[PDB]
Amino acid sequence: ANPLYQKHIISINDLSRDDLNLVLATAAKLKANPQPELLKHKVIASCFFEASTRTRLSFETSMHRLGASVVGFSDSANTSLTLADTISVISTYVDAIVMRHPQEGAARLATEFSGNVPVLNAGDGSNQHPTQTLLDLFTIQETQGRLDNLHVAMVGDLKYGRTVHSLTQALAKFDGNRFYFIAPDALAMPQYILDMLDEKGIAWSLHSSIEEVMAEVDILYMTRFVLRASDLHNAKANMKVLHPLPRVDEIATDVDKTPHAWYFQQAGNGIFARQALLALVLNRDLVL
Amino acid sequence: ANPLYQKHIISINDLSRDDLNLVLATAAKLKANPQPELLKHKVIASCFFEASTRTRLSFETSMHRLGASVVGFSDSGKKGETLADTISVISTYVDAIVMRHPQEGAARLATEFSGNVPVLNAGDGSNQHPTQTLLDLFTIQETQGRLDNLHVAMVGDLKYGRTVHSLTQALAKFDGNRFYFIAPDALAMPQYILDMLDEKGIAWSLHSSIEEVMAEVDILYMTRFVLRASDLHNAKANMKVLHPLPRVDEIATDVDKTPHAWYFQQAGNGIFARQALLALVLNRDLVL
Amino acid sequence: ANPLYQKHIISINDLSRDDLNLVLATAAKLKANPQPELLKHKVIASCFFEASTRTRLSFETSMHRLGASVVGFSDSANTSLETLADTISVISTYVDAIVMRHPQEGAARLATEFSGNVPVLNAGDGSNQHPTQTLLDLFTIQETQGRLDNLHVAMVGDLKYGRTVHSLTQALAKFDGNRFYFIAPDALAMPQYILDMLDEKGIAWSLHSSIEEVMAEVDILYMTRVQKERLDPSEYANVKAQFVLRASDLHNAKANMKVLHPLPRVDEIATDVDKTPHAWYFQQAGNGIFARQALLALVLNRDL
Ligand SMILES: [Ca+2]
Ligand SMILES: [Ca+2]
Repeated sequence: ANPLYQKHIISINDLSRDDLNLVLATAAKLKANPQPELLKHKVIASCFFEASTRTRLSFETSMHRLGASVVGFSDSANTSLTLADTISVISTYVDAIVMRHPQEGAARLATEFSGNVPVLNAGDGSNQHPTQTLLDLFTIQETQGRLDNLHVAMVGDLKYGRTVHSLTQALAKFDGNRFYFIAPDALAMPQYILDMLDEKGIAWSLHSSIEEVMAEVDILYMTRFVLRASDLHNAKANMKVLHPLPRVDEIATDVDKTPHAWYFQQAGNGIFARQALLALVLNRDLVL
Repeated sequence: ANPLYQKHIISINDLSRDDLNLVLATAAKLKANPQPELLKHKVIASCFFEASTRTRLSFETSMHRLGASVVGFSDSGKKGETLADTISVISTYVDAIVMRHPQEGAARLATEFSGNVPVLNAGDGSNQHPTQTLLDLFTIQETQGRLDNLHVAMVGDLKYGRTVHSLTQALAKFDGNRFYFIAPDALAMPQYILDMLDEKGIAWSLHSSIEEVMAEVDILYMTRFVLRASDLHNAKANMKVLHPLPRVDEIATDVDKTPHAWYFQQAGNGIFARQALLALVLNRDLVL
Repeated sequence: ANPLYQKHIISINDLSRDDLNLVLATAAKLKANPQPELLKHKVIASCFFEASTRTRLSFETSMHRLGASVVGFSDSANTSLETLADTISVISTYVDAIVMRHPQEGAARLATEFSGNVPVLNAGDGSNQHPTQTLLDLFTIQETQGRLDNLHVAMVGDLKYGRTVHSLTQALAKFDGNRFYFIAPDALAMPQYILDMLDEKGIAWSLHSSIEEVMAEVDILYMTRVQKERLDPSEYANVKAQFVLRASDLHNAKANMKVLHPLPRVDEIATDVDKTPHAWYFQQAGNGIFARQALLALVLNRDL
């Protein structure tokens, strides 16, 4: 019944504003009221071809919080592993496949072999990572009370930073958002993103420092240009500092103590996002 | 209690028809009518000393489909001395041990130290592999409606291929079967096998191509002679192509599309053959 | 009372006699009547940053025995792991409890600083603390000896690097009038600090050259493996077990005597002992399930 029922979740680009809204709403609903037996008789494959601990643990916890069983591998390194044949087989054992693969396009390729077994992409090479964007959006909505009319600053390697690409694209599905791109000249936000914004009549601008935008942003999204506690003197009371993680020198730990730090809470939201995705995909009926 | 109750399952040869048939009927029961809570209070150890991804995923899923909890390792029992001790310890924890060990003899040894805890061999070296044979037989039974009076063709490396040996051996336990061996001269089916067929009056014959017998075959069991869709033009409506997997080049993808292609379905049957053993070993009587 | 509710379990030093008792009593309870759903609906993280198969399987079985769900890693090499601090900061937002084993000493402690309201249970911290081992050892002694006071306990083997005996000894000393016998290589002797601790408490101890010399007097024979991987190069000679227990040594053993070994064992315990009534190292390992269950239950369940 639900629009996401039995669908593959490969790219954030396949999710419409409505779809995003749907997942986000579900997520909050589940966060409000758990459904420990929602996926009681399901077995889900957690196929981590390339290890990604946080994501895997997040995803598996979500499974368990819905009542599902889990089988899988956390890395291929030590396994006995065509990807195609691998998928055709696993597809005969499980109700859904969550897969993270080292090669971009893998997830998409898997959908051609899973039969009608949904494939949820948990990281495709660098490329696409739908649940990361979802939990990012969820966090913004939650903290911000909305996904429209926000001032959003993205700091770091914007050239290669794909979570930033995906999140920009997703936020751009909403209305009245204003972007600030803070990157070194050599690692700038790609034209293609800029063009897309222009296509939607979305305002964006470039900056050489966070200082420049601090006072105006609601969301400060960091990527590996360094953020220290003192940098927030003039932050907005509602401003939140996000980071898909992990971090490094990029965000000083003295930031962790500030009310702006929200990267761990952000991470904690992957549970609700993942749970929402799983529930909609595997369940016909809605999350009353 | 069923005849397999609390029994070790090391080699299919330990099994008798009353057993295979039991296992087979049970696997069919579960296939139709799942018992999600059959092994609810059991904890099973999944001990893959050497990675066997498909088998382990298959087995754990089986465990879950029955409601058992799972503990274990995917890859690693190098020495008989420490191995015995490992088994000794583990067996104070779980209800059953599912093990795959690369050193032939290892599974039998474990039984010496497991106390009252049943040991199920998931792959002993590159030799004993009871569950593989059971899943093959079940697949044949399931698709052919019987195990007797069948025309079976075995193709590939019939020399160093233990699965074929066992399958042939098992199949020989039934009546009216006729075999076709298609192997390169250097990889021919072993004389001893031939002799046992002889002992029972079972008719067999060697062929240079699949094409020559295609019209007679009920079961086409492939190992590794490239099988292609074109080869099947004259196949019997009921004919199924089987392959224990993995496959490399021996079966062309175009076959995959054909109705005869059953290696994926065969792999899926692994879930039911394995559930059936787990169930028979750990549950007194699963009323059918 | 459950003074253990939501408490971090980092060290045995942190646990009082009442605490120990509470833990052992619960274990006995659980053993008698398991509570297969006591922890249904909890998700526990099994983080073996340092692989430890037997200990890991024990802990996890315990979890399942209570109906909890488990997530985790068997070793850090098969992971993508970023600070431990950030790691715990993240995981603690998903799970109800974190069971951790780590190569560095004080790692578990540090985890407590970042876990928020999530209890951290130490399954091995460098060459430091290993609380549940000590718990299962105590439970084993108490079950077979019917008590934890006024016992004659021998500890044999690598006493220099044997943290489990250092720990077991501290715990035992929390009980009344235990008597210890230390049988170790000249070079892998029990540390001064433990000795000074015993003196302090007026607890008697003595050094021995053999197991035979104490066989007749002991209730518990606690065997250890040489900590090969911790041995200094001026200690390389001490690699081979200096003391081997063989079945023939049991001839004058007290009837109630039990041979324990935290495992795994190298040469120190010959196989012929395994079939004697004195061999109790496998039973001991089995009791790891009850003790681990007990600790989880207390930490995660308000009421006993
Ligand atoms: Ca709006
Ligand atoms: Ca705290």
